Amino acid sequence: SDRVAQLTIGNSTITTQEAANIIVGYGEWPSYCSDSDATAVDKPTRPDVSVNRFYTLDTKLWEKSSKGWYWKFPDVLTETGVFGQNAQFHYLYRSGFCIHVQCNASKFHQGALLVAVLPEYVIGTVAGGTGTEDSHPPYKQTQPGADGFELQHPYVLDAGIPISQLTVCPHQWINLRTNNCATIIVPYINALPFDSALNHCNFGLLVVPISPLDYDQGATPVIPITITLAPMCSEFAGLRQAVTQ
Amino acid sequence: SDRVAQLTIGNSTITTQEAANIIVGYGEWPSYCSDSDATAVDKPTRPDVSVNRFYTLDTKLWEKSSKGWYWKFPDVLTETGVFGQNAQFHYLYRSGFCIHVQCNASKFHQGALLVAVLPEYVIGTVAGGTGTEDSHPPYKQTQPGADGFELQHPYVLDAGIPISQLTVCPHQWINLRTNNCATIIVPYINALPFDSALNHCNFGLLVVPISPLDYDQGATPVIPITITLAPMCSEFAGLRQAVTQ
Amino acid sequence: SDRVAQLTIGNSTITTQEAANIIVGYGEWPSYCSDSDATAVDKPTRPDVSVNRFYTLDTKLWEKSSKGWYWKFPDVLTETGVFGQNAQFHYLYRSGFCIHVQCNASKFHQGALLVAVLPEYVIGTVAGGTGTEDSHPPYKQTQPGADGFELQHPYVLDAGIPISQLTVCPHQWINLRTNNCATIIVPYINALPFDSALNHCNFGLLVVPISPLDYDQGATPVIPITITLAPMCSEFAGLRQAVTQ
Amino acid sequence: DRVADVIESSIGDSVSRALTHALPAPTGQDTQVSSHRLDTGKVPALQAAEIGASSNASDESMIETRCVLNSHSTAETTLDSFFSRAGLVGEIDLPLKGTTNPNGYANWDIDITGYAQMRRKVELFTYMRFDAEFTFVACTPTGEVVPQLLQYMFVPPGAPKPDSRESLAWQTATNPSVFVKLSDPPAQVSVPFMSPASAYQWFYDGYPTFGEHKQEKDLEYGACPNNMMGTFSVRTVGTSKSKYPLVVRIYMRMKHVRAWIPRPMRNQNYLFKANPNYAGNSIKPTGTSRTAITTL
Amino acid sequence: DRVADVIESSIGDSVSRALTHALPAPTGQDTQVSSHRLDTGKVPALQAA
Ligand SMILES: CCCCCCCCCCCCC/C=C\[C@H](O)[C@H](N)CO
Repeated sequence: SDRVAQLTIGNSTITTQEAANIIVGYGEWPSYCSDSDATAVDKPTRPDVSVNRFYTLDTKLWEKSSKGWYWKFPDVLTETGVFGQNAQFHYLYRSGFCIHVQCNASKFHQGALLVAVLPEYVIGTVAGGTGTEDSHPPYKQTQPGADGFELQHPYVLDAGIPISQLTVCPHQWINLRTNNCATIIVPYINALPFDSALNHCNFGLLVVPISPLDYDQGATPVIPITITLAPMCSEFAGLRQAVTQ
Repeated sequence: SDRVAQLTIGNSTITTQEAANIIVGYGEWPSYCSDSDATAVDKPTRPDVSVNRFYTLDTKLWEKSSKGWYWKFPDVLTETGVFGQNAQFHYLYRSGFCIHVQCNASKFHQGALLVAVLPEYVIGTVAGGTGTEDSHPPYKQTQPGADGFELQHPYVLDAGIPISQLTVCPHQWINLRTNNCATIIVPYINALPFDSALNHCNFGLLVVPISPLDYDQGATPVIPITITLAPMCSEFAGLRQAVTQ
Repeated sequence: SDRVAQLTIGNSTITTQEAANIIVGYGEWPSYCSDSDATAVDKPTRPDVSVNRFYTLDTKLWEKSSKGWYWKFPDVLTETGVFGQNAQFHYLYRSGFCIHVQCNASKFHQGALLVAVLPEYVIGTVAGGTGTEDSHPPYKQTQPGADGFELQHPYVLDAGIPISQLTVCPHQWINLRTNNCATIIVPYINALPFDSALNHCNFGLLVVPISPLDYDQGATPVIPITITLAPMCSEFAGLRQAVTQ
Repeated sequence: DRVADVIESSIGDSVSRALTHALPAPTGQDTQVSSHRLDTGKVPALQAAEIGASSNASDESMIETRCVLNSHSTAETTLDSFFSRAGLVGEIDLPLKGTTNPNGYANWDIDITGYAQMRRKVELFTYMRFDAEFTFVACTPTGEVVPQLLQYMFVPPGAPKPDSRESLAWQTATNPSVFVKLSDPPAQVSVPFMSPASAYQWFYDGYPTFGEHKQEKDLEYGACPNNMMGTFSVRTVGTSKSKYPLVVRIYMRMKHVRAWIPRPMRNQNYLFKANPNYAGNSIKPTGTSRTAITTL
Repeated sequence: DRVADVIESSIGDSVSRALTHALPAPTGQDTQVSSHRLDTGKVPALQAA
């Protein structure tokens, strides 16, 4: 019962036969803003079925020597479909999310992944290697887009914090022995009721192989990883021209 | 629950641990003839346990290049036991059937079979190859006996009709990935309440490999197919001498 | 449900995920002696949690040419911990037992073991080979200790009785295809309410491979067997000096 | 009955146990409102085709839908709506000089398998039970209508078939007969269900005679005597030869139709009547073809 | 609102559904008496991380 699952939202569907339940982040579901919390006067727009549906970004290959990857939200979807058009036409933004990560292998492969969500994941630099140079990461590293970015020092999470305590954040595991998917549901997390989708990133998604991949020669050596996500309870306000930058 | 099954009729038993439910053809169970339907005056005989039991005909080998086979009913059982003796001693015949097909392999083999029942399966010829010669199939092809016969043009079912529409008939699949048996129950199908068992064949059984068999060298290369059947609610009338032809 | 099990007694725990239920020998549970049965006047001692807990004796390797092994109870535990100290400080002894045998392999190995409990398992000799010499087995064979002893003639059970009738005793099987553990619970079996733990052995445990071990070259060739046991409802009486012999 | 094997026996139960039943359905089914679902244990999409049954997934399970009221009628797909349309089933030619029917009379055995358009429709089922309606259209080879008297006689099996234009069998004292002119509108009549069985069958897997079935008796395979309904005979009413050549066309329309046990439709070209024979060398696929599966 | 997509719609629900709730806990939790168990089907030790 807990192994098979189906997720239906909008005009898209996902079916899986090897699952480990669904994590609801911080024990809260996405919802709309109330009148007490709201501050702006103009009424927002709620396009519903055209923006709350599953999107797939890209496929990444798992090697025996991989470090890890990370993505930024909602920076991935600012160029994809009606959600992207609405996000770059309006000034204010709010929504939840549903994240589904897929990776499958055989019964003779082994490995393990940690999939976690960290709000306000600020990226630091190596400070020139000696701590003397006060540099800042380029725009490519801070907001990599829908292609993601690969970690350089996964032990410190590229920010000076240990990875062994990342389980305090909403997370799941993908153990090739047990399951082949991970599902996490995230509400809207911010200190403001609305915010800009082009200047602020709410959180980040981390996929780090804790236990390395292994297999015997003769089996399939290509083990892809695919990311699928869907906004939930999206709201927009502050209509103006369309700005991309 | 739906995977394990047991079939008990007469003094024979069949046990299976990999099944896909039981198909009851046309949503009807075998039964005896009523007084309104009956036409003959003499009372029929119902030997019961001596004729309603499982019979196994023969074993056929599945190769990588097989075409398919077909059997004719009740022509297979006209020479086997008390059922055969009763069928060749009386003039009129009626009964249902229960068909069980068995084929097992390992977890590294692949393939698929289509098992279907087609009433009044008339066999045509290739008409000399040009459609000019009005030939008819020999008695060997029309009623092959208990040894069956191999199809020559499985695409047209040796009768000028497509195989892709054979699923309209009561049918099951034997997918080596999922199951290893198929069970079909057929009532008495005819436009008459009684008929001769030596001149008329009610239907035919088709076993055609849609997806070819495959395996790696080193595994077992012999994959047999066995047919088991049992009459249900048999009736005979019109006692006379014993004729075989 | 019947496959997974947990056994908790004292400060020790055993978890298994491949089991075949628990056998309760002779349909009776261990219990304490009643006033009608008791004969001695001094009150016994019941240390409880310090003696009723799981003990592991040793690991024995299963080869393609193994004969079998046997252990004697409670002779194995007369030198282990608080149970041994109590047994060698007092004169009278009584208790039940719980026996757990573990042996695991892969899905490509095959074999079978018979685990049985035989009360008053007296050992005979080969009588010099001709039946002329009235010899007796040495103390090493009669009470081998916690290391066990290997059978020389498993067909006659080293006592002149057939092995094919050993199933009349409380027993289980360890089929490498089905399960990997066997659990048996034995009450106190004797014609007296109390007895000496240093002169009398209540029963013996037999592990005999009926179907030999087999595997293909390249798999793991070391297949160990481990024995775990725990006394139940232990009682001691007749305190004196500590004697070991 | 004393032994407790006869009392408990199920022998003699003539009632048919039906798993299913028919329900009224004049229009197509509606569609109801559905929303998103995120749950474990409910998988309408995942199916198992090895069972032998069709998929039970619906619109509402897979996507989010709206409430739609369907009023489309299903009355055009019934059997009477599908089969009660006249089609050509036979043709008779009566020439002045020729080799086929030069003497002024002809005999036609009643059959439907002569023309492909109606044969393919009727051979979708195995058993069929219906009434008939035959219409006879008569004219010259060029279509011109000329003054002439014709007679049609229906000859049931066993009756003596006429052998000449002046045969004694044309007294039609018992067999029904029709006298009609070529200037009249086409004649048409009604025909009942005459089979000794309970339904006509287009496929008969067996032989009609007892004894050994050799290779010189192979033209009897598949022949069902219950479908041979007789002979249709036609002549020009007179003693001398007629002045004009004539052609007769027969159209038949079913009514009060019942059918059983559907089967796959014909795939190859027809070669002979009452014969499933096909051309061996030229077997063609069911449909068209394309160059690649990854393109259109 | 007439079409039966707006009436049934969940849009506009501003209340947060909480799976959990807070309970009073001034002191640490107690420990109760337990005995031995020998059963099949109950495995508190086996987990799935
Ligand atoms: C003046 C009356 C002329 C009558 C014309 C012929 C009427 C007889 C019709 C008989 C019933 C028609 C249906 C025949 C049976 C099957 O359809 C065919 N044998 C199929 O091959």
